[PDB]
Amino acid sequence: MGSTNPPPPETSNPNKPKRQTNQLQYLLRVVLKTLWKHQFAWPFQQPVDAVKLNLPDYYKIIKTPMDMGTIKKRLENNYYWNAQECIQDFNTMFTNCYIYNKPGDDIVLMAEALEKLFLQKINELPT
Amino acid sequence: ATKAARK
Repeated sequence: MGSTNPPPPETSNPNKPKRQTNQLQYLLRVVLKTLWKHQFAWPFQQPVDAVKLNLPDYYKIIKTPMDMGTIKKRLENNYYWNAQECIQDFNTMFTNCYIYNKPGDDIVLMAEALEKLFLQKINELPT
Repeated sequence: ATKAARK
């Protein structure tokens, strides 16, 4: 009974309806590719490894995990039906960080920064 | 657990 991580969110589901839309293509090519290069992106580039980071309570509190590594794979795999489903995953990722941690925490400042930028970039999407 | 020291 060592701590383990849960399986990650799925990034493939052949039975799920999906599309490659202009807006989804933009979410990959512009928005995620951008965010992924930010100085504060690194904690969010993969599922939280609660074993490595010694956070045995993380997955007790966070029951809908999400990260930008899972997002990237989903966009690459054309997993989504529309851009809104993708934007929802970004919001879950941010909101998870705010739930688990506290205002003022370094990890919270990082999320807040990425989130301001994500919002700036999706303010105008393709048609 | 926490990700950092309490500020």
